[PDB]
Amino acid sequence: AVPKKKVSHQKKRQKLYGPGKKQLKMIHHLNKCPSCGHYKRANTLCMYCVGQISHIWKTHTAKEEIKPRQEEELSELDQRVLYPGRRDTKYTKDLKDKDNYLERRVRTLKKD
Amino acid sequence: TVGIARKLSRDKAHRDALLKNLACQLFQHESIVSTHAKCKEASRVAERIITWTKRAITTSNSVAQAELKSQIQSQLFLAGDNRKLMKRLFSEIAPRYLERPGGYTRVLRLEPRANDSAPQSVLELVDSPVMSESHTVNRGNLKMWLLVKSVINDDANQLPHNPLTLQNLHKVAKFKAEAQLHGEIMLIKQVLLKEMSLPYDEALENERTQALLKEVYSSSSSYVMVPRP
RNA sequence: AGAGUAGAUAUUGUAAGCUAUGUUUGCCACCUCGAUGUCGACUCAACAUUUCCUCUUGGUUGUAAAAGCUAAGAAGGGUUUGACUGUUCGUCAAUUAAAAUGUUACGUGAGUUGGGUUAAAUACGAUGUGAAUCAGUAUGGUUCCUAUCUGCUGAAGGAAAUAUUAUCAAAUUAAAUCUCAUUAUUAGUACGCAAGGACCAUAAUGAAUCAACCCAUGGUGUAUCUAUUGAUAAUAAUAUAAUAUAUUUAUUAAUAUAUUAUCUAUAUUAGUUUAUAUUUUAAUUAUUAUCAUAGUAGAUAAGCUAAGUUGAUAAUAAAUAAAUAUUGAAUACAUAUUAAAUAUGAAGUUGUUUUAAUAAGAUAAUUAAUCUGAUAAUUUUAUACUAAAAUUAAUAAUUAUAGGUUUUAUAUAUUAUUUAUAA
RNA sequence: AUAAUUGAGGUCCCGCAUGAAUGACGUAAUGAUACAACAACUGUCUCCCCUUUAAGCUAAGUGAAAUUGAAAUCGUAGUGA
RNA sequence: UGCUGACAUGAGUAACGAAAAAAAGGUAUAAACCUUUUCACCUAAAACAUAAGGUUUAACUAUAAAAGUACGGCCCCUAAUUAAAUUAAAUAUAAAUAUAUUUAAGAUGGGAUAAUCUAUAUUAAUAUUUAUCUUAAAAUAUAUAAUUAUAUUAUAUAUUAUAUAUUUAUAUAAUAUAAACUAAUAAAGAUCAGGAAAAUUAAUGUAUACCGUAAUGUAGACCGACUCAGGUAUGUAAGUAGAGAAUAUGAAGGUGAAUUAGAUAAUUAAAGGGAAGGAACUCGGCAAAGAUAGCUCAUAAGUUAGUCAAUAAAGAGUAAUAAGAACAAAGUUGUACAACUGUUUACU
RNA sequence: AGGUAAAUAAUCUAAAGGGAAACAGCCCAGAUUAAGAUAUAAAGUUCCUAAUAAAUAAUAAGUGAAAUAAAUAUUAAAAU
RNA sequence: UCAUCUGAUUAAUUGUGGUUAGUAGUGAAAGACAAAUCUGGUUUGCAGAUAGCUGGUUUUCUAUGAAAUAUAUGUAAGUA
RNA sequence: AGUAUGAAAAUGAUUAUUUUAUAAGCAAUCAUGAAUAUAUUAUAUUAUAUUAAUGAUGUACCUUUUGUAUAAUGGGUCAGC
Repeated sequence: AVPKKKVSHQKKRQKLYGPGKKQLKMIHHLNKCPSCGHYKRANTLCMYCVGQISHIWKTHTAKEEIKPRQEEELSELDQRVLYPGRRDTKYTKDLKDKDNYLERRVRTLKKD
Repeated sequence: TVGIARKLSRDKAHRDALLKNLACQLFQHESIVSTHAKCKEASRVAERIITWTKRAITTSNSVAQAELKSQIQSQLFLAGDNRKLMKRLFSEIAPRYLERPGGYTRVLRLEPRANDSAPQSVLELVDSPVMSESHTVNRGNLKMWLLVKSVINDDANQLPHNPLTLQNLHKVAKFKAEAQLHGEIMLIKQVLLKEMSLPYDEALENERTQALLKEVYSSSSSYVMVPRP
């Protein structure tokens, strides 16, 4: 149930790193994407090209934003009177800074 | 009960409902991204549904047709955005696949998602129309788009097309009128080139497309095999 | 000594005598006295042999036969299910070839149980002035731990290879395995006054155990099909209504589809809900879905299972234990040798058999327009992850992994009052 | 009563060491109390099998604990606080 | 088992605390955030109102708007009760202080008027519980100087027509639903005998204080060392079912969560099913199994006479004939002991 | 009885070294620091493991070879 | 926690507030409770209680070097 | 819980040297090859240093004890106290 001794430096290290099962393997199965000449996984789509195509689809197949007439044709002063500004909470501010906590996809290296 | 399908870490009732939802989403949005295992199971359902629809369309037996219809109805959630999904299935989706013997979907593997390391895939409908009757482009048929992008890249590099690319193009063609296919390719080029910011001289592009079509369409050792002495 | 008809040594064996043993009741306090494994059960057994049965064999006026009695070798295999009891034990029932005796922290819980003995409540008999007490009896009553090391069970990777690889593999080693019963014949024979009643040996059953398998059988089957109850939410079809196109037509009827909708409002003496009139366009059949433990129920493909199926107890042979002999001196004789020669003889031994581990050896190729592997993809015969194995065809050629499809088949449950074509 | 019963009920009374408000004896009713008997039913068992879900196992993220003289930490016999 | 600090080991291990997810897009950034759509779970609630509590946790700093009538506080008055208070010499006492009396405090309670809106001020005088039965009456059939018949039975409202006043005013008769439930009413059963305490007109006023107000409240916003399956007061609480707030569903609403994705070995938990047996288990039928209306009948022995026994057991009709929601419903008898209903070791 | 009660001697206790396989107490022997030639002690000298060769008996059982198990039986052997 | 079992108009259950506790209240009586637990709470103080008991007690070198007996001891784990 | 500074240790990763995949225990010492490192008198056949070829011998410390490797006791480890 309980360790009888302080496990030594040797014995913890040979346990962890000695076996190949536990080690990380080289990703030999990279290959060139045909659409953009960059690294991608074998039997896998290029995340750049499919992302680009998804973006294209979004730009074309776009549901139009609903702008109400009455709010679109307000005067500036009138709009200010109706819908004044406010102090956002700390939480709200944190939520707003998305680049702090949201990871955009990185581009791979160009294949040789 | 063991081995017939993926369990997907869900109770039976939940699992089936999930699969139905996935099928509905596939029919609505002609491609969808999800986890690999879910996609694989969803394909099985969707394909089955498509075949049933085809059978209903074709069969002379009225009772059979009615039964097929009932089965199709059972296998979908018809509400909200999928109210008129049955109609779409009969009129829009299933008529694409009348000549095609199975294989209506394609699950294309993606790079696994970063937060979770979950293997990610794209379940999508085969031979989805890239251009509707309105002057727009349609969401779906990712593989075709990728192929055309690869072709464009090859043209830019002034390289020959890869054998695999040609094979893929041939596969795409098999259930496609040649002129229609060409027109689709041209349409894809217009969007793709602009996105990538390469110049679109139209006549030259058309000629290239034609050349690509021609080679696709017109079909043309270490050990020796010797009889026993 | 004494039994044992007649005889101490067939079997019996006092008192004393000499040992062994290291199981028990002690005795000692030498271990820790932060060793419950708290004494019994269950799970699991391992080991001894001081043999219960089973195999071999001596004696047995107390071996006719059969039962036995007794002793030798022998541990290969096997050695039980209940009633009561906390029980070990025992009695008892029914069995079995037999129901051995132990050791293993009175084998076994960081594996279980917790009934007993066991703290706090408690009462009973007895004791004490009393608090309380008791080898008493009794109801009740809390146990933990994710394994670090060793060990064991499997499984990989690395590796040094009498130096490659693919593959085929032997000696061996590590294990396993090893039975037993009953009836039948031999035979109512031997044997006996009958009454009984065989050895040797062999076959057939079975038993126990192990192993494999899913064709059938049974099971399960949150695959699936059918049946059914209660609410609910759909889709469709139609009726209706309205908006938007189209359009017969002349904005508007109409025609067509598309969408959207099926409300709502007011009575009926406080409120609520329902009911009906009122208001309004405010719809009546197909088919679904979810929930109700898979909602419940009848079936049920595969798979896996055991109630099922199949196989097996691994010969022959080698030397042997005990035991039974031949010739034969030393030692005229005699003596199976603790002389030389010469023989038999065991469920034991060595082998055999089977499983796994290894890799002597073998055939084959050798820098690759196609060398051997590995990563990657699709999976399964295989599986925790791995490992193993199938496939990665698309080429003039020749191979289908999976899904899908398709065909046949199965399931479900209706069905000839049918299915489809005439003309 | 069971095939067979150290339990149970009835009964007997050399009452080790019962006995009358520390109340005696006997009923009905009640009891999550205790013991025993019957029926019914069962995966408790003969004998386990199958299936569902949550883990367990693998990948990604975050990330404990008791313990620990130092450890290059096998078997057996003997040995020795 | 020294103390403080730092850092190790176990170990990248166990665990990530009841759970339903999908997609598409925000956003060529999202398992985890927002939006839309589908699916699901809660629904006498995971809903809507609230009380208490609290790092304001909120739909936030440009912030939780009150003269009063279904607003509370404040305020007036008290209960339990409290009080360096109170009363030559209130009484008693090592001191502290204590007691008795007064007096001031003390809400969990009492407290004026009001939508045809309402006016609190100053001054002068002078209700423990519990029931709503019966009977009788009014009414529709019978039948039409009947018997039956079954329902009606105190209240609240609009309408119509009057009638009285002159289109208000009020009376008067006239028609007008089932089920709940509610408030004012009345009359009424028992023993366990059911709080306290704060004028009247009339005259004259009354330019309306302060304070709570978010959200959270069966919980991630209080108590539990944690965003902790514990604890936490109140009224509501679609419909359809039913005796019912039981049980099913769930319109609307509100959720889907600080772990996911695969996988589903052995193994454990939580379930479902099981051939032939049928308690052989075992300390012991522990656990599991077992329900032939739930309604209406019918219901023994015994006995303290109490359908106690008894919801008896069995049996019956309504339903059902192969079966085909949930939920209540789980046999009988002997013995010991205790009469009973209760209480007790909050954590053996 | 590794018992217990003293007596006596020694060691241990508080003593490192050599021997007795290992070894608190037995057999030797007492470390001041070295060193390592010369005597040795106890104990040993086939190997492991420093170091040997002989005589003479007797044993045949591996008795035995650093932890001697008995009454008794048998077969021998001497002697009287 | 779940499954189950039990009371469920009463010796019922609970909200707001008050009273009684550290020689000490409350207790349908169990040493039960009095703020995660009492044969008597907690804090502070006495106070460095007291410990014939247990543990700890730190550099070096040098020289000598014990005893575990007798006696007495409310003494035999101590002390003379 | 001052301000600097900080090659203090424990501890993490990495590399370099060197050893290690037929060898079994306080992990050291001694013996002894070997490899490497540095060296301004290595003249060298040198020196030193680092280092688990290799062989021998070697039962942690402390407390407490008639007596401990002890499976009696205390300590995870370092720094401060």
